[PDB]
Amino acid sequence: TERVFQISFFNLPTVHRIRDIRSEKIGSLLSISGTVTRTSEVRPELYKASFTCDMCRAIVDNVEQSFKYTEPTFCPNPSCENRAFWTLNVTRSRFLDWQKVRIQENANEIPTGSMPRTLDVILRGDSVERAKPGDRCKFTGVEIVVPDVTQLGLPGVKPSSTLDTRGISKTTRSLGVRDLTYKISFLACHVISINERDQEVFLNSLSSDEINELKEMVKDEHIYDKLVRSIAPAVFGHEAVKKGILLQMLGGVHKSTVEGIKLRGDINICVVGDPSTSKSQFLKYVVGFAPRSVYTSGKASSAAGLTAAVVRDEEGGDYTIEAGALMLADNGICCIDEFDKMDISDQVAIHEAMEQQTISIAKAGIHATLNARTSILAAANPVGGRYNRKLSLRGNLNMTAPIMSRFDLFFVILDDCNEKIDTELASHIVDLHMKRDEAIEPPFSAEQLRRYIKYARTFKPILTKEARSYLVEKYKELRKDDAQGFSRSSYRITVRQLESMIRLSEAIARANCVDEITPSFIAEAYDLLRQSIIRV
Amino acid sequence: REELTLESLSNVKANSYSEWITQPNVSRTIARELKSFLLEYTDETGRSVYGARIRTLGEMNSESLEVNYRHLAESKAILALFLAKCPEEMLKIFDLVAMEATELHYPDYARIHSEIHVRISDFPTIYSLRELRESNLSSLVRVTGVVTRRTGVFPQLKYVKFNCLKCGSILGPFFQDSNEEIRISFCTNCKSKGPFRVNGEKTVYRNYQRVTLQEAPGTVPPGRLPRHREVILLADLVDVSKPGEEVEVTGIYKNNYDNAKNGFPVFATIIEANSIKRREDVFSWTEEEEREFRKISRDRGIIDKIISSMAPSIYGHRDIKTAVACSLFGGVPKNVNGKHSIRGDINVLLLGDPGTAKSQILKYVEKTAHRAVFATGQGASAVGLTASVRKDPITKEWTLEGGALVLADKGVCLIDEFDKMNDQDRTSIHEAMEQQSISISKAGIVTTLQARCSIIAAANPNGGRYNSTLPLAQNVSLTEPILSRFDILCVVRDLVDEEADERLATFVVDSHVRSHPENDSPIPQELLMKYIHYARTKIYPKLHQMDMDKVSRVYADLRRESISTGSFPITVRHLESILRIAESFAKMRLSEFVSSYDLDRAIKVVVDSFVDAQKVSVRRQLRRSFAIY
Amino acid sequence: VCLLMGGSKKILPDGMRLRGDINVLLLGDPGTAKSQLLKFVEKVSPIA
Ligand SMILES: Nc1ncnc2c1ncn2[C@@H]1O[C@H](COP(=O)(O)OP(=O)(O)OP(O)(O)=S)[C@@H](O)[C@H]1O
Ligand SMILES: Nc1ncnc2c1ncn2[C@@H]1O[C@H](COP(=O)(O)OP(=O)(O)OP(O)(O)=S)[C@@H](O)[C@H]1O
Ligand SMILES: Nc1ncnc2c1ncn2[C@@H]1O[C@H](COP(=O)(O)OP(=O)(O)OP(O)(O)=S)[C@@H](O)[C@H]1O
Ligand SMILES: Nc1ncnc2c1ncn2[C@@H]1O[C@H](COP(=O)(O)OP(=O)(O)OP(O)(O)=S)[C@@H](O)[C@H]1O
Ligand SMILES: [Mg+2]
Ligand SMILES: [Mg+2]
Ligand SMILES: [Mg+2]
Ligand SMILES: [Zn+2]
Ligand SMILES: [Zn+2]
Repeated sequence: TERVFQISFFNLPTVHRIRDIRSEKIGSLLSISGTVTRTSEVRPELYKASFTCDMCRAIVDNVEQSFKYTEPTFCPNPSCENRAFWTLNVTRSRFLDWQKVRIQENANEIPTGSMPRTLDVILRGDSVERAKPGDRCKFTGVEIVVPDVTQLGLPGVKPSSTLDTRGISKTTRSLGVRDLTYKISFLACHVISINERDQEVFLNSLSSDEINELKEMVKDEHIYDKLVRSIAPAVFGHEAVKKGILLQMLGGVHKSTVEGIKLRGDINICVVGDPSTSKSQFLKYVVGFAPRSVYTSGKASSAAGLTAAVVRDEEGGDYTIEAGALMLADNGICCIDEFDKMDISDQVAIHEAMEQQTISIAKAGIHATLNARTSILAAANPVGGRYNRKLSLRGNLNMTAPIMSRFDLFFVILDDCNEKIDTELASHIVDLHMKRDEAIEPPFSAEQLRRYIKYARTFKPILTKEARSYLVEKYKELRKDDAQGFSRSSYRITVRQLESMIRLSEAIARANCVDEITPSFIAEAYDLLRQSIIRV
Repeated sequence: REELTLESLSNVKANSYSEWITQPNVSRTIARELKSFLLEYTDETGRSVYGARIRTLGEMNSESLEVNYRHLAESKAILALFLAKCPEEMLKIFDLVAMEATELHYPDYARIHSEIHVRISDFPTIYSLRELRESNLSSLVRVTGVVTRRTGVFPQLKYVKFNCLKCGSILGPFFQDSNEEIRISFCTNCKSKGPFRVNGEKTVYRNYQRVTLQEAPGTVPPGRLPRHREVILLADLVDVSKPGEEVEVTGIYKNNYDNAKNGFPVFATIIEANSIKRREDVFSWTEEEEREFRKISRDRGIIDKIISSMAPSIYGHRDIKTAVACSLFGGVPKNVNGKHSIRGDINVLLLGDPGTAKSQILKYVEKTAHRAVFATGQGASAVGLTASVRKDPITKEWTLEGGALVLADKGVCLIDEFDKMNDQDRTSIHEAMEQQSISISKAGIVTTLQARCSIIAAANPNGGRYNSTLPLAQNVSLTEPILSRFDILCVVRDLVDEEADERLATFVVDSHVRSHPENDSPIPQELLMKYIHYARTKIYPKLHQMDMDKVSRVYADLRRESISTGSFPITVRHLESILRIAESFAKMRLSEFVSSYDLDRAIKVVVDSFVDAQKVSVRRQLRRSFAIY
Repeated sequence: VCLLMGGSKKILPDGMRLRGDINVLLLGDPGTAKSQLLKFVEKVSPIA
């Protein structure tokens, strides 16, 4: 019939916060920013309705629906003279695409002591599905008002409207009283965030100078060592943990068997150790650098906050799935600090996602199966608040065995009263306090390091034939090292370690940016895994 | 003028295709031309595919015609385009066309079925539930997804006869469809316009079902939540897609008409399904397949073939696979005179260290077993292991949920984490293994459900690793009463051998190599599954007194070497487990009597399980006491 | 047999009821048929 045109303004001079939204700006162009929490399914919205009159069964079309259901006023045929009786026929109508995004305030915009504010943004036209939960997006559009009947009972004189009863010619109950209570909503004509698996499409849409530096970084010889030195520059001296974090942020490949075992290639890491050993400063570094990374604490989390919940905004309203921490970090990292403090039920809930990389919620009439493809970087404290060197890793941790199995690497960090090490940690802490960023000297800035990781995540590493046999030999060597009699390993070795080794080798191959897994990569993965085990 | 041709059908004199198709001059042309299409189209070999489909429909009394979209598109492209354009006016003309075509071959067919439903298949455009927009409204789409919920089966008005409350007159049939309910205001006998009531007794109804179709979690892009739609199944597709099934729904994408909660005139959408099919009965067999079963059974060494067939991605664990096969085939329940009862199920426990593949041998049993229910001591609570009367908070009505042991009444219950269970689950499992029933007195319901299930449990030792120096009773959390009920105990420990570890790692790296996303004598699975179902359904073996002597002596020997050791009691329960496993061994051979070799194998399995559950000091019975068996 | 029969109940003029039913305990080694004789008693008793 007719093409509907979407004018999409962008690049506004200023960006507003959710709490900077005021009623003076209703029906005006402006830009806001916020973190997406919930997105609606795209739904059809009546744009140009068609109406049939009960008297004159003609068809009046192109009845513009501006913002609400609006019947026409005059019939096409002059004889009918009807205005109030019409029927909407849906096929003969026109519709647009509508999505309602819910956006919370950004974590850096919430004031002191206040709670985050939420706003309902309306995406229309081609901007639907451009925002997904977890992403911080800025929207440009109209600040509008929508009816809000929940303002009943609120203090103040709520506005109301009455029909004018003068000039009406009574003869000697026609109330027509409505409630003019509204709430501020947003109608976005432009969304930008503030499928990449193919390598060539990723390199094609990328600036030439960045290609210059990326290929220089690939041409570098100690690229692995430089990458490790560029991970968490503020932390001093934990290099095995930085190696593990880099490999986790790179990741392996996802492999599905014939019958669908669906082997997962996400490295899960646990960091345990003595107090004040920088364990939470590595989780702090990962969130804020790794894309789609979600940080949470053990005691401030629930099974419905980590996995998806079934919530209800309005009593008498339906139920919805608001996405959990394990889904806002999808294809990313969930940094759970103080894993030990977390309750047993929450641990079982996280176990349900570590086994199948999926979460099943069957509560309230919603039976959805959500997928949670996330790597879990956990920080934990041993029981008693201090690591026991003469006790196994399992005896040190209250963490349940089903959870403990899915962790590929266990980095145990212990502090000691070493004269030189203490003198040098203290110099770094005080120089990190005196200077702000001059005390941090990483080989790569966060920008180009993130670019390199984004590039290296596009590879499918393959191991050559000699790599298979050496993997077998290294697994044999690990098994021989374990159960020796005097080694007394913290946690014992099984075929889960062998799978950990394969995915670690794939991550190392991604780090070196090669599609073939050299046996030296398997050797490096074997060393990294073996040094993680601590002898009792 | 008033009659058109296929060439002139393309030129549309109306604003949209709906008015074009509704136009009678075009409607009769379309009806005639679809009548021609059903008759003439034939396959490249010569077979008239619609001919054979009509004969099958007539010979099976079905009301569904499986019309393809290749044949329509290749033969009459404009009509296939019209069908993809406005599939509501079409599939209404063509359902009549199919009725005429099936009445020509099968006269007097309207008395059986009122109308023939047409199932369009092989639609080219396959959409995703996140890709559906307003441009697909009132059109024919083909989505794919997993079924997540089904809302019963409800009657829906199809041929409504309305009773007049002034005369008592039953007004004739008025066709009601899925758009909206119909109403009648004109009488004939008294011409009243007053209250007119649908007559339920004389009205005709069609089946109606709502199925929630949710995007397959694998296909969802990262960071996005799976999207769902409501699919309406009408009068022939009801109860064909269970929850958890991945299906391809071809249907009409339309608006569910009923706005102020959103502040915008927003409509919900539904997919009225035309044809629903699983994208990819199972345990059923034919006469030829039954003959194949009966012939392959006669081959010697069949028992070992079945044992090796189980778990074909699980390395070694040959005793575990033997026990799994024995439990899968099972024994036979026995009642002496209604006075003494013996279970005919083989309960198998798998006591293993971590990474011993115990879960995988459970998922494989769920793979292969008919009527198999999987439960866990803790974790995903798909089933609760305990029967309860629970009031559903949304549908307002109570439901009596039988436990996981009730659902698998005649099959297998697979429990993972049997070491860790609640006292309620422990009591339920214990009393359903002792009595083979579940007694419940809750919310006014006092009943004893049947739980004649074979239990396969997977446990982890008490502490983390098996201790050979300690007996099995104190190596695991569960205690004497529950361990006694297990016919077979498969104890598997994480060994320290060079060769076994090398070959397990060779197997795992080969499987990893095979599974890469790039191109980088066991009985076949489905044949074995049908074989197991047939053996369970049809084969009820027996013994004869000729094989009494040896068994009695063996029992005595078992006893005397056991009290000399004194570590584990072997009671009459062990003799009755030997008998059950002998029945299972005969069952896997399709035999009707139990041979002495089956008894020898059952004795070997029982003594091996009992010996491997002992201490190293008590294990002598293997080297020099029971080496004869 | 005695338990299934049971003794005769008495209702004394005081209201002192004397019990007639018999309670039998079977303490024994596992596998000694104690449960099977409980199941048979359940089957054979009118109400059990
Ligand atoms: N009944 C349900 N069954 C399955 N999934 C559901 C159900 N309700 C909500 N969801 C999930 O929640 C997501 C949000 O979509 P909607 O429920 O349509 O939107 P919403 O966030 O509830 O917004 P409004 O206010 O209702 S338009 C869906 O895509 C599903 O993943
Ligand atoms: N190797 C290190 N490099 C840099 N800072 C360090 C290092 N070790 C300790 N620190 C500092 O010591 C403090 C450690 O605090 P966290 O990082 O929270 O330690 P933690 O190991 O999480 O402590 P617990 O387990 O929560 S008691 C911070 O001030 C760190 O900056
Ligand atoms: N014999 C084997 N053949 C093949 N894969 C094996 C074998 N033993 C262990 N595995 C693998 O080791 C891993 C162990 O996973 P599961 O089968 O769940 O073990 P499990 O015994 O259930 O472990 P727990 O006790 O629950 S922590 C899987 O990846 C298995 O495929
Ligand atoms: N004397 C017996 N005659 C016949 N069958 C017997 C005899 N003793 C045991 N059985 C059988 O032994 C099996 C198990 O005996 P149970 O009745 O479970 O013993 P139990 O002593 O009650 O065991 P617990 O104490 O409850 S673990 C049953 O199938 C019985 O038929
Ligand atoms: Mg900390
Ligand atoms: Mg398991
Ligand atoms: Mg008993
Ligand atoms: Zn009119
Ligand atoms: Zn009448």
